[PDB]
Amino acid sequence: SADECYTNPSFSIGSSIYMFSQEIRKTDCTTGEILSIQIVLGRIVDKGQQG
Amino acid sequence: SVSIPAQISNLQTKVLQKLVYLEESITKQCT
Amino acid sequence: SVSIPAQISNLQTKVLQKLVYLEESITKQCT
Repeated sequence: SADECYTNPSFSIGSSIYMFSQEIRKTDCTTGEILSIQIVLGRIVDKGQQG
Repeated sequence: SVSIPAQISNLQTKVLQKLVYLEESITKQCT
Repeated sequence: SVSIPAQISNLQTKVLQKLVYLEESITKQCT
């Protein structure tokens, strides 16, 4: 969506799990409406890639 | 469909070339 | 996403280091 802006990321790594959070604002990215706040929990793994 | 196939194919490549080095190493060292 | 990738990466590690020991073994034994 071109009318959606992802900002104010927050990222932290624990022992194997990570927490990630992002805000979605409407258009302005600074003073625009908050449409949602999304939090993701997951792990850091080796998938056969370089990193 | 994508990620696992990639992980396995990378394994195959790495192992086979290591085996190649051993084959050459034996020939050179044991002659 | 988690368990299988772990199983394969562990396989890769074990095999590669065994191949390393063989490489050294050949060099030492055949000289």
